[PDB]
Amino acid sequence: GRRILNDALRTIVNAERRGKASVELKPISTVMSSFLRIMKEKGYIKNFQVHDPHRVGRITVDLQGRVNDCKALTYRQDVKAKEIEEYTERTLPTRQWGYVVVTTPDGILDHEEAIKRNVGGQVLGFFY
Amino acid sequence: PTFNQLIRHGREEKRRTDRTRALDKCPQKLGACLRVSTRTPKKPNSALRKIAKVRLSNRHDIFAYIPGEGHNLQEHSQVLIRGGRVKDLPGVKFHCIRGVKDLMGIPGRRRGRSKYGAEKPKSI
RNA sequence: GACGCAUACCACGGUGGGGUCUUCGACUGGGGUGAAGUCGUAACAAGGUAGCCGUAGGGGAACCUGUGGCUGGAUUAUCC
RNA sequence: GUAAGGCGUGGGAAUCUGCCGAACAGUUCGGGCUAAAUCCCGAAGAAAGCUAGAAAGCGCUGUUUGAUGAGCCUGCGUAGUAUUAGGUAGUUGGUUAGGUAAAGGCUGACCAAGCCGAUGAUGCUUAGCUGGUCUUUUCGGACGAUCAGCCACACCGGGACUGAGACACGGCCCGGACUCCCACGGGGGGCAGCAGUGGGGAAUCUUGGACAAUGGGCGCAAGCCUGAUCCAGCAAUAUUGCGUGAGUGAAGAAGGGCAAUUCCGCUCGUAAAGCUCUUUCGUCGAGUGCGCGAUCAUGACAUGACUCGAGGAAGAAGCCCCGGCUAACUCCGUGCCAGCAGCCGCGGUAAAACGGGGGGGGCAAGUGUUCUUCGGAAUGACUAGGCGUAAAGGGCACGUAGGCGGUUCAUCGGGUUGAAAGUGAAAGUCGUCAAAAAGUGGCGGAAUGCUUUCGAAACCACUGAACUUGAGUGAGACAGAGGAGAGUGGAAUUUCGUGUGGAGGGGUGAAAUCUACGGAUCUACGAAGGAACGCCAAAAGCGAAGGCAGCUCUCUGGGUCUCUACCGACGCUGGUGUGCGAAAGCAUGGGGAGCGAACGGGAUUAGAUACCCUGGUAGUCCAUGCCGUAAACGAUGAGUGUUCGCCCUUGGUCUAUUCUGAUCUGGGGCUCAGCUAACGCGUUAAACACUCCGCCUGGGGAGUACGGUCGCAAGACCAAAA
RNA sequence: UCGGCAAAAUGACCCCGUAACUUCGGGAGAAGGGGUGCUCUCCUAUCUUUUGAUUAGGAAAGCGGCACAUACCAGGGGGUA
Ligand SMILES: [K+]
Ligand SMILES: [K+]
Ligand SMILES: [K+]
Ligand SMILES: [K+]
Ligand SMILES: [K+]
Ligand SMILES: [K+]
Ligand SMILES: [K+]
Ligand SMILES: [K+]
Ligand SMILES: [K+]
Ligand SMILES: [K+]
Ligand SMILES: [K+]
Ligand SMILES: [K+]
Ligand SMILES: [K+]
Ligand SMILES: [Mg+2]
Ligand SMILES: [Mg+2]
Ligand SMILES: [Mg+2]
Ligand SMILES: [Mg+2]
Ligand SMILES: [Mg+2]
Ligand SMILES: [Mg+2]
Ligand SMILES: [Mg+2]
Ligand SMILES: [Mg+2]
Ligand SMILES: [Mg+2]
Ligand SMILES: [Mg+2]
Ligand SMILES: [Mg+2]
Ligand SMILES: [Mg+2]
Ligand SMILES: [Mg+2]
Ligand SMILES: [Mg+2]
Ligand SMILES: [Mg+2]
Ligand SMILES: [Mg+2]
Ligand SMILES: [Mg+2]
Ligand SMILES: [Mg+2]
Ligand SMILES: [Mg+2]
Ligand SMILES: [Mg+2]
Ligand SMILES: [Mg+2]
Ligand SMILES: [Mg+2]
Ligand SMILES: [Mg+2]
Ligand SMILES: [Mg+2]
Ligand SMILES: [Mg+2]
Ligand SMILES: [Mg+2]
Ligand SMILES: [Mg+2]
Ligand SMILES: [Mg+2]
Ligand SMILES: [Mg+2]
Ligand SMILES: [Mg+2]
Ligand SMILES: [Mg+2]
Ligand SMILES: [Mg+2]
Ligand SMILES: [Mg+2]
Ligand SMILES: [Mg+2]
Ligand SMILES: [Mg+2]
Ligand SMILES: [Mg+2]
Ligand SMILES: [Mg+2]
Ligand SMILES: [Mg+2]
Ligand SMILES: [Mg+2]
Ligand SMILES: [Mg+2]
Ligand SMILES: [Mg+2]
Ligand SMILES: [Mg+2]
Ligand SMILES: [Mg+2]
Ligand SMILES: [Mg+2]
Ligand SMILES: [Mg+2]
Ligand SMILES: [Mg+2]
Ligand SMILES: [Mg+2]
Ligand SMILES: [Mg+2]
Ligand SMILES: [Mg+2]
Ligand SMILES: [Mg+2]
Ligand SMILES: [Mg+2]
Ligand SMILES: [Mg+2]
Ligand SMILES: [Mg+2]
Repeated sequence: GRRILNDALRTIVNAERRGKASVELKPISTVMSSFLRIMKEKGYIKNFQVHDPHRVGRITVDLQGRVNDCKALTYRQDVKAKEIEEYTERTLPTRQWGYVVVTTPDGILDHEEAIKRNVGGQVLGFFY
Repeated sequence: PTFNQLIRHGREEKRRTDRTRALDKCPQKLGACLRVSTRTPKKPNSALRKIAKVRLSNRHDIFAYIPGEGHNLQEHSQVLIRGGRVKDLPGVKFHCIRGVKDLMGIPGRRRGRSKYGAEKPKSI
């Protein structure tokens, strides 16, 4: 589901730079909504709603004008819990702001939370 | 290229020809003079540059420049040859080293004189 | 343990082909460079016949000519 | 030498293991080598005895073990080259015997036809591998020399013997080349051990001392061996080392250089000399040495070091550079000469650039020059680049491998992830302290990895049940120069015929060739024939591209719209391959109006192998094959998702409210953004992102040479180097 | 010697192996090599009209000689105009 995740994150970025209030995402997945929950918690989007997640899912996102770039990795990238911080140093362009989203056995988490819980996994992407 | 293309077919290096192939990755090579002559420079320069045709110890034939003013070279004189081309003269890619073997140094030279084999003048 | 000049294997040596390189060669080509020599003036301007591509033929030499294509040419108040 | 029988890393089973540690049992009797035995043979059960000097101390044998090594196997990782595409025939497997300490085509026989290879076998070239070394904001590149681990080799080939262990550097046998003796019958040798010598080379050291230390062999020890090692010698080869003084000094001495010849005229220059102080390093003379390396004892180094004394700034500064890049300027000489030069460039009478004087700058016991590596070089771009006009989109597709690609629920535990254990040799890198003063060590960290065990379950993979948004079908409506076949139409050109008619026509800038009184051009009617289809008609339409235009019919490919229809991720891209592919050209047979390479003639011109005119062959057309290239161009690969609008237009559908809106579908124009070296692009992007393929890496040489494949040829494709 | 004229040589079958070039048919028996007799014993078959032993082919072990296509018969081959 890497392609549709990158499609949705790019749709958000593109309508963000048009100054829009909301976007519609389709197709969606549970990975997409977990990425959006992490983005909403860090304040990059206002709110999001999931419609019909078990038949034909679409997501409405509420925008605020706060995200510069959201990217999904299109390749497999493993990271260990002791490896997360140096990866995030090399992956965020500012090396200060933004978050790397990791799929872990404890769930989909931002990179600081995954360091705190001492759990590694697969990098989904990042936003800043 | 894509990452898959780089996996299949990597990146080659830039291709650049050797400057001094006849030295055979040695710093110097001994030689014997075959013909001592002069050659005129490429325009816009104009002179009579003293060169020597030298057969090297690895049986390579080169043209080497004789630096400084005046020399004692003849046919069948031993010269030690170092790299370094002369920009006036195409096909001359080497230099003769002054003060070693048969090519004498230049006494009376006073400045920059270790490039011309000249000793320090003793103070009296 | 011999031992047999008994069989097998097998180095060197002999011999015939392959695979892959290499020395030399009468002669005959090509390229690069140069002060100035000979012949012309092909291209750059519509460069004096717009130029170029593939292909074909023709010519001291640049080149010329057909054929399809291109504009990477200039000029030139649409008209049942 | 070796490109995987090696090496790095992790495992395994089918083996052996002298000396060393620890148990148990034995160690009996004959014979042989001139003499004997711990030598050799025989019998039991395997053996072997010595020592009352080593009498319960060694040694041997058999059986169980620990430890250490060795053999064997294996997963993963580890060059270039496709201008090398097939390789193998004990080869791949099976059975049965043999061989081995041990699995095994290890090999005899028999049986089967396998095995390896486009995820690159085989061929060719190069190369020992690793820890590591140099460089570098991480990555990489070059190297694999010292030192350590593994492997291979020992003059070149081939063998085995002895042995716990070798197919053995200073062992044996055989063959070969070279070489030294020979009394001439024949023998002998192998520095890639340490020194050393010739030779090659730009270039690389003493034919040293001691076993004092550490390590090793033999011996119960005493000891003996040890060119292992330790330590001296030679070499600025390297190293963040130390020294060549510290102060003072104006006759601002002499002398040198420059100068309207300015301020002691400016400067060398407080520089020197002189005067006072201190003597590191080196020099010279002595003295203790269980100072220390070594201890029970033993010291090569050691003519050292240490300590004390003598002495006198004494013995110790160069090399490059000064036009710009790049810190540092004047005089004289020279006169495109002599010369300089890393690059750009200097020199032709006032040269800061050449050479000398004077002064100055940078480094400094060094400093320049050459070679070589990395950096700067984002100049092969993973980090981190590109392909409209600069190098670079394949002519266009289809498809193999490969790469990439929707949703939910459930299961699982291969990847992933957490912890533990094992391993990751030492040295080196990093941290830290102590030591030391150009020198050492300890403890950590790192070693990003692999194996095993036990957790987790989100993601990837795999399994099962489902979904419909991407793809594909159906039904119903359509549009179209899409393709192939078979028919048919008229205009015009040329030729021919028949009336009427009589002087030219044609052609140029001007002419002429040509054609015409055998009657042309012109005019009416007719005939023949080939090719192309006016108007419609174009920023229209269709096709993957190349391309496709009169009309009718047959057969046929694709596309669009609508659906409360089906189906259920069946998708995208695509190396190697396959197909299609303007025009010209080729082959065979037809056809031939017009046009027209070649060619003939007429002109122009200095010439005119051209441009202009006049004839005109191949060709252009058809049928069937070949070729496979174009400025095959949007100079823009295919696909997917997203991004403010306005004006047109192709083909549908819906809603209409009488004239328009809406939504798909392609085709155009303009534009907000954004992008762009600039020009410009802009929902049909060159925007914001992504997947997959092709291609580029300064110019010329060159799309050339060579080779292979293909073609009847013409040639085409892949495509270098000096 | 004008010239390998003449002569000599090669010669059969089975098996291995076969180049340049090519009009893809060839070249080709290219070239170059090995074996060949007899006895015994197995194996196979001969589509054995005396099938519990006879012929043909192949393995394997032996035997004799200078010599096993023993006489007779029976290609010389290659390169290049
Ligand atoms: K010089
Ligand atoms: K042409
Ligand atoms: K090792
Ligand atoms: K050897
Ligand atoms: K010793
Ligand atoms: K030096
Ligand atoms: K002194
Ligand atoms: K496809
Ligand atoms: K179309
Ligand atoms: K279509
Ligand atoms: K249409
Ligand atoms: K525009
Ligand atoms: K789009
Ligand atoms: Mg022209
Ligand atoms: Mg011209
Ligand atoms: Mg032009
Ligand atoms: Mg290969
Ligand atoms: Mg080697
Ligand atoms: Mg290596
Ligand atoms: Mg030797
Ligand atoms: Mg032994
Ligand atoms: Mg043995
Ligand atoms: Mg030796
Ligand atoms: Mg030696
Ligand atoms: Mg020498
Ligand atoms: Mg010892
Ligand atoms: Mg002992
Ligand atoms: Mg020694
Ligand atoms: Mg130093
Ligand atoms: Mg001293
Ligand atoms: Mg002394
Ligand atoms: Mg002592
Ligand atoms: Mg000493
Ligand atoms: Mg300066
Ligand atoms: Mg002057
Ligand atoms: Mg300079
Ligand atoms: Mg000067
Ligand atoms: Mg780089
Ligand atoms: Mg860099
Ligand atoms: Mg990149
Ligand atoms: Mg670039
Ligand atoms: Mg591109
Ligand atoms: Mg294209
Ligand atoms: Mg192109
Ligand atoms: Mg699930
Ligand atoms: Mg798992
Ligand atoms: Mg270590
Ligand atoms: Mg250390
Ligand atoms: Mg340390
Ligand atoms: Mg044609
Ligand atoms: Mg014809
Ligand atoms: Mg003419
Ligand atoms: Mg003409
Ligand atoms: Mg004509
Ligand atoms: Mg092309
Ligand atoms: Mg075209
Ligand atoms: Mg419409
Ligand atoms: Mg549109
Ligand atoms: Mg661009
Ligand atoms: Mg493509
Ligand atoms: Mg070509
Ligand atoms: Mg060729
Ligand atoms: Mg004759
Ligand atoms: Mg004859
Ligand atoms: Mg005869
Ligand atoms: Mg028989």
